[PDB]
Amino acid sequence: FPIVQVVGFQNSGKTTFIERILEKASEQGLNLGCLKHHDRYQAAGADVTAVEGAGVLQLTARRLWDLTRLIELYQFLETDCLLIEGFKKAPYPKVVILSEKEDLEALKTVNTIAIIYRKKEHMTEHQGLPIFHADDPVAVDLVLSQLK
Amino acid sequence: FPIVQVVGFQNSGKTTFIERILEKASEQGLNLGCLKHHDRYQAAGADVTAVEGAGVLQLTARRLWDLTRLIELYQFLETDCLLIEGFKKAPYPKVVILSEKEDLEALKTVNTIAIIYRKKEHMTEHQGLPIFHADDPVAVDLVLSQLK
Repeated sequence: FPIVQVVGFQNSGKTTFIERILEKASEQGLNLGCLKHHDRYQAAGADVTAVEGAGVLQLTARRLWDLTRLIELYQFLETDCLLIEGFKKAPYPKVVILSEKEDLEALKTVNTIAIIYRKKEHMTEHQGLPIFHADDPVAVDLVLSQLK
Repeated sequence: FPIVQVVGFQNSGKTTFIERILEKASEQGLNLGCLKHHDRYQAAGADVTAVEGAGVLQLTARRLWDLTRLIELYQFLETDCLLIEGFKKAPYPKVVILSEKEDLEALKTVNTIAIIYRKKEHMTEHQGLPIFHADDPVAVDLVLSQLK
């Protein structure tokens, strides 16, 4: 169940990056979920509430939640794969967006498969992975290839 | 996996009825779901998208959906039971809210366990089930007893 993550400080360009990937996955019939780490019936005390109509479900669910369980949820709704925007602490392969060379320090994490540096004044060769500009299409294509 | 439904025309008082039931289920530690029959990542083409944070998941999922499958979803998120507002065509026990005696005709369905008539000028003895006023607490308590 392939998983790629996108991690980065606020305002790095994560949503735009993710949008490009998702647009390109539709066109390829790739079946790909998306997960972002961040009222009456809900207010009267229900934990799990939803609306469904014309093939679209809108669900709010108070648990219990950690990443493993969110992934099982995605398996259960029968997606092929999963793009996650955040949970840097997770062990899944991940693309790191840097707004500045010194972002990489505080973004402490494993399984980093690429870096996107937003400024090209300071994209120092970093050992052991490839480096793109933010707008390079190869970087979106690198993500899809890992998603299959 | 106990299930009760609430069915009725628009403006019968269904939400209010449901609210009373849900409020009373919180106080009893009853673990009860709620289901009502009726954007960037979603727009770029993803079918299954979500946000999670501080133990609350907000999920939008384009399928495929019918009632059986929505129920399995509820089993999977580990609720004890389920209140549904609508799907009159389903076979689950159901409470019918009438705004007028002639509502019952067009509300064609099975497994009706109670009727709430909103007007008391015309609540004719109807064979084979009990009859309440809209504000009667026994009617909310009747639903909870079937939910367990």
